[PDB]
Amino acid sequence: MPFHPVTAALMYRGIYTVPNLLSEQRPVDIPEDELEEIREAFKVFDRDGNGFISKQELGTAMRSLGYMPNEVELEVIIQRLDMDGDGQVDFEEFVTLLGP
Ligand SMILES: [Ca+2]
Ligand SMILES: [Ca+2]
Repeated sequence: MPFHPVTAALMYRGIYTVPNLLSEQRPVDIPEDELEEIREAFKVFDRDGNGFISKQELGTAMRSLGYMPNEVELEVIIQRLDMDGDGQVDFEEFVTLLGP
């Protein structure tokens, strides 16, 4: 058997090589090529690079898009992502809300 993950569970003998090309054929799913964009974005704004983004740091991210938040606003925006309550936002928390 090939080390290749997932090959074909069906197909007894009398069959070309097509499994389900009459239903969907080509699969629909954005390649991780888009995921790497998630990091480089908010991750670079992390001046400490500790892997977490604080309020003062996140305040530099929003302004970049064209939304400059005040010292009073960047506080309520960070609590929207920070569900665990660590003062900073973790990759995962932001990676899920970035997708379906
Ligand atoms: Ca930081
Ligand atoms: Ca958090």
